[PDB]
This record gives sequence, structure tokens and C-alpha cells, in this order.
Amino acid sequence: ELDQLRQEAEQLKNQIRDARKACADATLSQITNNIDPVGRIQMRTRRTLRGHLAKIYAMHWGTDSRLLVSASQDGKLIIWDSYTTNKVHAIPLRSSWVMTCAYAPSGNYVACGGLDNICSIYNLKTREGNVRVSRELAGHTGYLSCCRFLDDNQIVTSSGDTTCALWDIETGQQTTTFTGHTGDVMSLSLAPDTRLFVSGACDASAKLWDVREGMCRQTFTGHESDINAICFFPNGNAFATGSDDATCRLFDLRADQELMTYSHDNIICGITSVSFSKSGRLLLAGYDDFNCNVWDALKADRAGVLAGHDNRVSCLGVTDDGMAVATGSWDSFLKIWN
Amino acid sequence: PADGIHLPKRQPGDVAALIIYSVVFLVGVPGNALVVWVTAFEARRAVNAIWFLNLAVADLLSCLALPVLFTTVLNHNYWYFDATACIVLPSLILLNMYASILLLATISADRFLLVFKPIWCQKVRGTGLAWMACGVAWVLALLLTIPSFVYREAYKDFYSEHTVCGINYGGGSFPKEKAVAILRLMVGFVLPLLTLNICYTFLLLRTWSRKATRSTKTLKVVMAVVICFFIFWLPYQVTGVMIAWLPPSSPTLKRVEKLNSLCVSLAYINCCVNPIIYVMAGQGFHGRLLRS
Amino acid sequence: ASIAQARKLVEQLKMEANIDRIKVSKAAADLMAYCEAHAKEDPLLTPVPASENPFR
Amino acid sequence: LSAEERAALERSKAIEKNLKEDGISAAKDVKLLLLGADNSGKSTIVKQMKIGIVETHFTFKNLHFRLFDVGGQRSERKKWIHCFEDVTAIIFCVDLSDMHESLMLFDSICNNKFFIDTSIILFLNKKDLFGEKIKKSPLTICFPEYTGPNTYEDAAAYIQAQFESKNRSPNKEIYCHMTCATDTNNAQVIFDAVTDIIIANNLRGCGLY
Amino acid sequence: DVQLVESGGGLVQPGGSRKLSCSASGFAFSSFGMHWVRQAPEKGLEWVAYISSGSGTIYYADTVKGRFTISRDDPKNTLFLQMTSLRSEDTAMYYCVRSIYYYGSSPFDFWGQGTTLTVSSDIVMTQATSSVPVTPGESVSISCRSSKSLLHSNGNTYLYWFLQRPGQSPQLLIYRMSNLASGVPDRFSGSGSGTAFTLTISRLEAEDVGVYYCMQHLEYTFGAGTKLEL
Amino acid sequence: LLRQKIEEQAAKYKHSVPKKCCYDGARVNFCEERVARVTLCIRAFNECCTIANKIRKESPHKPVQLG
Repeated sequence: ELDQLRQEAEQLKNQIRDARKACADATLSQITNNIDPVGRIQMRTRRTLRGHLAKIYAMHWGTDSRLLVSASQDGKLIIWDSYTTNKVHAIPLRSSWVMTCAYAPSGNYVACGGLDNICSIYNLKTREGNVRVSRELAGHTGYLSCCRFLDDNQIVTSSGDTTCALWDIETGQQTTTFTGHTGDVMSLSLAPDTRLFVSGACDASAKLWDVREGMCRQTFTGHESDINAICFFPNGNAFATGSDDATCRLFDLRADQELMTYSHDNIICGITSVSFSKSGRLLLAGYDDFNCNVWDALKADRAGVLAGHDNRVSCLGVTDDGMAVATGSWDSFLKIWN
Repeated sequence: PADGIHLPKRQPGDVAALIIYSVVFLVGVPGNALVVWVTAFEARRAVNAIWFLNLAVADLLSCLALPVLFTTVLNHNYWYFDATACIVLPSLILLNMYASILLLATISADRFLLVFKPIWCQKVRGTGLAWMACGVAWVLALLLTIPSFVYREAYKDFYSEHTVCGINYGGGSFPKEKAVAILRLMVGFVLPLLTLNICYTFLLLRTWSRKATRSTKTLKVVMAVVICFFIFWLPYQVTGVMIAWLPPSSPTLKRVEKLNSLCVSLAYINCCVNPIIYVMAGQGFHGRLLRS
Repeated sequence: ASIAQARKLVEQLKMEANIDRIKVSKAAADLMAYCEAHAKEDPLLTPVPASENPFR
Repeated sequence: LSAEERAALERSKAIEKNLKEDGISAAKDVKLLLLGADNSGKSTIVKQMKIGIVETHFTFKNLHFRLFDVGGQRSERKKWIHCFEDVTAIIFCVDLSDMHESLMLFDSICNNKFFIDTSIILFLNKKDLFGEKIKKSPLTICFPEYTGPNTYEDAAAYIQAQFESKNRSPNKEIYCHMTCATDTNNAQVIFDAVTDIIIANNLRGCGLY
Repeated sequence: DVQLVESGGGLVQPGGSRKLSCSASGFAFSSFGMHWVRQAPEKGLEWVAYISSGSGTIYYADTVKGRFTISRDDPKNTLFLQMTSLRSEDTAMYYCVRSIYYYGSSPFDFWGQGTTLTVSSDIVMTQATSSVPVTPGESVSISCRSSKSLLHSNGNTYLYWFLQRPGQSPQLLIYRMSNLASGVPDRFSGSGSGTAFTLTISRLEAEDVGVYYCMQHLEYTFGAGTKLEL
Repeated sequence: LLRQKIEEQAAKYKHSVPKKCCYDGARVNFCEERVARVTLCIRAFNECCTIANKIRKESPHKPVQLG
């Protein structure tokens, strides 16, 4: 009985692999071969956002493209006016072990969580004028590795217990749990059209979920080590991954297979964060060796380097207007680059 | 003729301390300036950098003043500046030097208290208290340089080509020059030296006891600072004693007159080495100047 | 139970096996088309001038 | 020149003042990461010490101790252990009556790249009932390699030596102590260890070490 | 809920002194830079004083500088105005007003009940008419202009709109000429071109009739106040 | 105070060479070490420079070399 369906698991895996090789009539590097390189990406830190007293783990831009968030080991979740460096709020956490944070697409709320196995939603636009914890989203059995807002009432999260979950903030309950990673989940993001999302895990597999039904549509397994960072491509047809194997990899959802791997022989440390530029031409990757490298995504030609941190660059984000990239680090300072 | 005989003067070896002045002038001001910057407000947000910011500011100010001494010694003791400079520049040099000495002494006391009162530090440890201690050091240095402001003056007589920025003590029978000398010897040098010894010796006797605080660098750095402080400041201070307590009917003052300048230059060697101990003993600093 | 979990695995693998797939040349053309269609609207790929730069 | 946004700038400075105040308050506390096997006494140490991730705190000789029992995370340790980089010390403890899982975990902890310089306050717990064990089931039952007598002191010392043999870097110290389950002196052991650590860190800051 | 409630009104002789106190409750008082503004018993609004959060900055109107002084007792959530050497021009009803300043905030976003005090280079705001009749269900346009352009170099233009229903304290409608205040129905919209401004009302409701004041915030002055009539 | 003694004594020199070298006798060299031979002079220059040495030795002003 069970041996037969183990053999059937092998057979289905071979069917999937044969289909994937059947569709592999080209490799992205040889169809983009005629494209000119993007050139040198020269950039300078236009702001240094001092104020944290310990490791910065996560930051996230506001959709207004000017405000900003920062969660840190210092116990403060503080949000910035990136144009002026002014700290428009400073929020004390109930627990200081926060690994992730997110700014709501409207700006009315900001979320945060970590080793406390809880996602905390903070109401910023309060009548009393202060910032209040509006609900504690409890129910994960592992550290909250990542989180992102769908809308002011729906938030999806990635946990260190190998599950993602989508929450109803009004009731504070999981509307849909996404079981199916064998390792624990690390990073998460949303399709620009918002109907489906991908999640990376330590079993080196990234896979696509639909938010409504909760079924996995495809799984991607080209990595040799745990995947630390995930990011959808600006058009929702592809996504990029960062891993401890020191490579970033690009996957397309209708191709269902790896389109490119980003590597250079000198880099021997894992990626902690990743993002694209507004056009998707640049893949900006944050590495443990104290710098970010910007990859010509259509070429895998490394176009520039954002050096300037005294500790691991822990998080990375690009403004929704595409003007700037913010890099957070274990050095306790963000920097904003143009 | 203008005079019966003219001469370029002998320029004895003790008067030829120009090389010591020049070495300090060239190698210290850049080191002092960079150690001031890398410990300024951006780094001064941490308490432990305040002491060395203050010490490097005093040292840098002393080394930036150095050219007046250089030009006057190579000008064979002649002071070609106005008296308003005579009454302030030497006074500021003395203020800077005694501020550096007293900052070293209070640094010794601080590094003692970080070892013998470690849990009482971290309770009443902060930027404000560090600045208060530095201010006490500066104020005491100002007190010791008061008799530099109110008694220095320039003079000459019948010689058109010379003028010396000396000290005048015309007045009552009280020894107005030796009374200043004793106060300096006590609180500008001997009590600072006693402080260095009594603080660092106890610091070693404590730190080498527990095996977790023990280190050869702990011994070597304090050995260096204490011994070089002694070696380079003692000749100046002993010459300062004997230039006052010898009778003006000179039994041996002929050697003292020339040796005083060389002793001042040796004192400047301490200024030179103060930044070096900090940058060499630091727990990094290879790229901190640019990482600031 | 132990075979139920593997039954779920094979079920989801069938769901993935039956999915549609386009030739990766088409997907590469899609990505290239989107990158070229936004080459004139990306501040990072083409440095936005100093007068329009919000941070400079 | 700013418009009435000078009020926002003033708010920013007011924020910064309380960030600085809270930072000075937080640097005034000592952090201990607490580790060990299940039922080994991780909780018992603080239960005798007057009190997801669970932080535990108590004051002693004017130090404020915060002990984090991160062992509750049944998840990938390599992906969150770096949260505790820059704790003051590790309070690793083991139950003598148990074993080899403790040694494996101790080997992993001592030689982690994050804890390269972080000293370990190793507690050998249950030292009382370990006597009842050793008097009836010699240590060869757990270390067949034990070429020594079934005497109490040598057996305990052999276990201690086997734990300390996992230490591959000279630059850290292991403050091994035995807890005996009546305790009431564990706080003093931790205090002496953190006193040495605080002094050492002061010397690092001064360039003395 | 949020309250700013003042006390200490009454009669006084000219040349006397009196102190009025504002007891804030229901909101994080320490974080708000409260205000004080006043209304002559048959005239419009005018600005009196401003004490910031943490008391780091206080300003006054020139006609009151040196004679009044305002203080904030944060541990008691109480705001004070000590008025000394009163003059006949100082009789009015004084409103305790809320404010908090950060990017995207709404200053002047709440007002107290107010108390009566009765005694025995600036940018000036102008409004085109003192009153106009209206009917429910219609649409109307309020307008006012300023002697200097309120469009600041950063792109914001600092103009506010308030509506005092008869017998009620004012309420914020619009801030920086376009942002509708939280709680005001979307009947209201604002627009302008730096020097000239307007407030547009669509589908007017019978509960909307009152006086409309616009107020500049570019530098430390209300308009005269146009009054709608059913 | 007593600066006039130099001229008071130099007035005794009735010839230009003695007078000039006597006037030059007042000088700040830090008599034998400065005039081993004259350049009529020495008979007056010796006394003038000796007087200058005594007068200066009595002064309360010290040429200390700064620092």
C-alpha cells in the first residue's frame, strides 16, 4: 500500500521534471544575450537614519513612498519621514525579539512580530493621538519570520513552524492556514495583483499559494540551501529568491522553473534580503558580507555594489515610486540610496 | 660700526631641540586631529570616547601652538611678537599641557573605578558625569595657569635686536616665583604621577587576579603610558624647580638656561605619544576613522 | 496513520503535474518586454535628475 | 527655512530624548541566555532564583538580570540563535542524572560563530541525586570510555572535563558550577561570572583588553 | 471620549487679572501642543497662545504678548492661561484647542467647550461675503484669500477650514486646503492656488448651517467668518 | 627704575670710541666672555658692562623660555 504510493510520489516527481525539461526550449541568458548591460549603478547614501540602539532586523516602506518603518532589537518600532530623517513615531514593543514588520498599504496600521509567536497590529491613526496595539494575532507555534498586509483587515504571515497563515484582523483568527512546507518558512511577499503569494522555507523550496482557496499552485526547488528572502517581480509573473547558498535565483510562474541563478565566485555568504527596482531590471540583494549587490536581472551581470554598513545588512526595500532603496543592518542604522 | 663684534652664537646641543619640536609638530597634529574627529560627537555618543576627545583636544591645541616655541628657539630666544601674545600664548600652552596631564590622571582614576567599582559604574555612568570630570580637570589646569596670565611680560633694554617674553615678580619680599613652582610641582606633576602609579598598580593587582580579566596588553599599555609620562615630563619639572631655587648668582644655572628648552621639547614628546597609545591599544580603529 | 500524509503529498503532486506550462522562451520574452516597457520609468536604472530627486 | 513643520522637528527631538533615556535604562541590565535539555532544570534555576520565548528577571546586588529561556522555540535554531548575539553570558545547564543530547548541544553552542567570545556559565544540575545514580549504576552505563573509579568526585569531574573538552576557542571561559538542587547560591555564581565579564568588557572599551 | 473642558469664567474689573484652566481628558495630553483662541461676543475668531508638547516653545499674539502667559501641567493634563492687566479689548470666549504636529497630522483637530471672560507683517485672511442664503440639497462655494501665498517651498499650502454651528464650538473641516478631517462627511472639499482658496459643499444638509472660518498656519489669523442661513 | 645710570656713567667718556663702546656695554648676552679684546675703549667699556651686569642681576624679571 504505502510503498506503492511512495513509488507514485517518485513517478509524479519524474512527470513534473520531464514536463519542465520539455518546456525548457531556452535559457534566459541566451535570449537576453543581445540586450545592452544596464551599466554601472552608481549610488550614494542620501540619508542615514540613526536612532536604533541595537540590531535592525526589518524595515518596510509606506505606499506613500516617503514614510518608513524599522523594527529592531532595541525594543522600539519607529517610523521615519525619509525625506527629512524626522522620527514621526516611536513605538515600544511588548517583546523586543521582533524579526519582522510591515506598513499597511493605507498607512493606517503597522504590524510587527518575532520570537514571541505573535503578530502585533498597531493602530497609528488613533483618536487619542498615541499609537495603540489593536490586536495580538496569536496561534503560530513558531517565531514569526515575516508578514505583509493585503488590506487594513487582511494580513498574511510566515512562521518558523513551516506554515503561512492569512488572518482576519477584525476577529483575530486564521482565515486560511497554508500547510505544506517541510522546513520552516523564512520570507514572504505578495503578487502586485494581490490574489496569490509565494513563500520561501529552509527546506530550500519556494512555492506559490492562492490567498482565497489556500492551495499550492507550484513549487520551486532549485536551491542548495535554505531560502532567506523572497520577492515577486513587478509584473507578478516571476519572483526572485535569496538563500544561504550565496545565490539568488529567478523563477517564472508560467514557466514553473528556474530562469536564472545569480552568482559570482567571490561571494560565499548567504543573502538575507532581496528586492527589485520598479522596472524589474535590477535585483538588489543584501548579503551577510556587509554590502548589497545590484544584479542586472536579465543578464546576471553585477552592475554595482552598495557598500557602507558596519554589520550584516538585514533588510532591504525599494520605494513604490522607484526613487530610492533603503537598507537596514545589524549596525543599527538604515541608509537610503539614490 | 653697529657693534664691536658680531657673532651667530654657539647654538649648544640643548638649544638645538629644533629637531624634537619639528618631529612632534609634523607627526602629532595629524594623529591628534584624526583621533579628535573619530572621538567627536558622533563617536562621543558613547561615554568612553569623551575622555580621549578631551585629551586629544588639549594635546592638539598644545601641538598647534608649538610653532611659536619653534620659531623663538630657532630665533635664539628672541620673542618677535607683541606683548598681548606674550601674555596669552604661553598661558594657553601651559593650560593645554596641564589639562592633558590632569586628563591622563582622571583617565587613570576612571579606569581604576571601572575595575574596583564596576557595579557602581553602569549605575552613575553617563555622558554628563564624564563631561563634569573633564570640566574639573580643565578648571584645575586653568587655576594652575593663572600665575602665567598675571605675571608674564616682555622686556628689553639697550638691545635693538632682542626682546624676551619672560616673567616679572617685582614686589614684596615674598618668593613670588618659587611659591608658584611648588604648587606646579605638587598638583601639576607629582599628584598626577602619584595618581597614575596608585591607580594603575591597583588596577593590575585586581585584574590579574581572576583569570578572566587578565591580559598581557593590560600590563603593557599602562606600563608604556606611565613610564613614558615619567621619562618625558620629569626633566622639565626638575629643571623648572632648579631654574627657580638656584640663587640668581648662578652656581650652575648656565647649563639650566639651555637645558630648559630641550626639556620643554621632551615634554612635547608626551604630547606626541598620547594619541599613539589610544590608536595602538584600541579594540579596532583600523577602519573606524572612515566608519564614523 | 502514516500513509494518509503521503497520500496528500501525491495528491498535491498530481495537482502540480497537471498544471499548464509555457515554453521558457515565451516567459523570458514576457520579462524582457516588461523590463523594456518600464525602462523610461525607473529612477534606479536611469538616475533621476537632481531637480526631481526628492532626497538630493 | 521650515514652516510650522518646525513643530514636527521638535517632536522628532522629543522622540530622540526618550529613545536615549530608554537606551541608558536598558544598558543598565544584564542579559543571560538560558539553555539546557528538557527537564534538566532550566526553569528550576529561576524557580529557586526567586521567580514562545519567555524572559525572566530578578535583581541581585544592584544588577538587574534578564534570563531568556529561548529553549521553548521548537524551530530551526540556526535561523534565530543570532538574536542572542551580544548577550552577556550563556547560562547553559545540564542534568547529571540524564545526557549525550546535552553534550551535542553544548558542542554546538560553544563553537558557534556568534558565541565565539561569549563566556558560558555551565551549571551541572541535580548533583544530589546524581550520587544516588552513581552509587547504583556506574558512569560506564553512559560513558563506557570511563577508565576511572566509580567514586563520586572523579565521575563528576570526568563529566565536567568532557563538557569542557568541547571548547575549541581559547578566548572564552566556562564558569562550571554544580547546583545541587537546593541552590540559593546560583545567583552568586552568576554574579561573579558577570562581574568578571563586565570588568573585561570595560577593559575592551578602554583598550586595556 | 476626548474632552477639552475649560473653567474659570466670570466678571472682572479692567486692569484686573484672572486665570482660566482647561482640563483635558480622554487623550494623550502630553503629546499635544495645545492652543488657546478666543471669540469676541459678536465677532470672529482670533489666536491667543500656543504651548508645544513638553513646553519647548510658546508663542503669543502681539496684542496679548507680555500680558497673558500660558502653561501646561502635563501630569495633571491641565492647560492654564494666566491673564494679567486685562483691558476692554480682552472680553471674549476662550477655546482650548488640540494640536499635534507630524507628517500627515491634523492640527487644530479638536476644540473645547470654551468659557466667557467679560470685563466691566502678519498674514491677514479675507472672506468675500459676511453671509449668503442657502437651501438644503443645494451646493455652495465658500472662499477666502490671504495677503501672502500659503504655498510653502515644500509643496504644502497651510490653510484650514472650520465650521461653528450656532451654539457649538468650532470643528475642523479641511486642513492644508485639501485633506478632509476624520469625521466630516465627504460633502466638503477644498481647493486653492496659494493666494486664493475655496471650500465647496455639495448636497447641503439642514444640520450644516453655521459660520465658516478659514485660518492660515504658515506663520504664527482666522478669517472674518461667512455665515450660511437656511 | 634706574635706567639713567647708563648715560650718567657714559657721560664721563670724553672721546667717541670710549663713549660708543660704553653705550654698547649694556647688552643682553646670556664682561670677559663678550669683550676679550676691545674694538681707547676697554678702560671705560669694562666698567660700563660691569655696571650693566650688576643692574640686570638685581632685576626681578626672569628670561624663562616659555612652555
